[PDB]
Amino acid sequence: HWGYGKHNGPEHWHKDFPIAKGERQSPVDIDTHTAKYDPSLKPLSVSYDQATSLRILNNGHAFNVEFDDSQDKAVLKGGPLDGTYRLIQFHFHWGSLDGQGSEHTVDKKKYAAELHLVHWNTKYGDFGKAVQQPDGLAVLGIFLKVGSAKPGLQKVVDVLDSIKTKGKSADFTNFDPRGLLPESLDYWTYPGSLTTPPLLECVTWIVLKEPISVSSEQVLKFRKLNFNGEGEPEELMVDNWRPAQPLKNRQIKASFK
Ligand SMILES: CC(=O)Nc1nnc(S(N)(=O)=O)s1
Ligand SMILES: CC(=O)Nc1nnc(S(N)(=O)=O)s1
Ligand SMILES: CC(=O)Nc1nnc(S(N)(=O)=O)s1
Ligand SMILES: [Zn+2]
Repeated sequence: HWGYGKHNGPEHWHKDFPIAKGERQSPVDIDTHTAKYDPSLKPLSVSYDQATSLRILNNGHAFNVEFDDSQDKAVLKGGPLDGTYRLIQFHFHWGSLDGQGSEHTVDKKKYAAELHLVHWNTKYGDFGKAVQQPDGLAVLGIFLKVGSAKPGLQKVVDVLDSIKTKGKSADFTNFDPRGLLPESLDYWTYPGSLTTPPLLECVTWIVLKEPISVSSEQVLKFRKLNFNGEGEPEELMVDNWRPAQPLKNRQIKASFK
């Protein structure tokens, strides 16, 4: 029964998930001046041309756009990664206000939201096995700032009315996640964790430097979602972000100067 409220939010999670206090937790603050340029980091290879979206689900914590990950259709390779990582889902974290919502921060700056494209290492066969491995997942994180609309986001925005409450899903086929990416694939990378329980330390984080712009109306629609199920008192789905965790014995690497 974890969540984002005063009595079950991030400061409480450690009681049920003691790895919350572990050595490689996420998110973190990205101190841009202390990140180390690593010229041997390769360009990211984002291969989403054959991506097959299936469904969108309100899980009571966020909404997930799910993909067919039973073949190498949408994969992430390159960068800091060895091998092939299949896209399973994407989701966002966002705030009640435009000045908060991201999980990662950049020189302590918070963005209005953060997109997470979640991928798992095919050598482990399935996501459940991958999350038990230190190199099991690769999450591509993209910041959202409020300004001009993101045309490639609007099909997601438009369906949210149909998944207002926890447990609701809708068909969501033929969505092209390439429409969510910024122009540049410059990134920061570090070893971390899932940012929600069970907080497993299985993630290679790849956080893009360049934010995408979304409109105020687009993020306002995110904020009309509900944490609660249908027929329960309304709890707006806002502030579903974990704050930055201690970096501990990690160095953030940059792909760019
Ligand atoms: C009633 C209640 O608080 N149940 C909880 N279950 N897990 C929680 S936690 N520590 O993961 O936030 S709180
Ligand atoms: C199925 C799945 O992807 N679960 C996740 N839990 N937390 C995640 S995050 N915020 O670290 O990307 S992904
Ligand atoms: C075009 C471009 O790169 N814009 C940026 N805005 N902020 C940046 S950040 N995350 O490095 O602070 S990069
Ligand atoms: Zn996330």
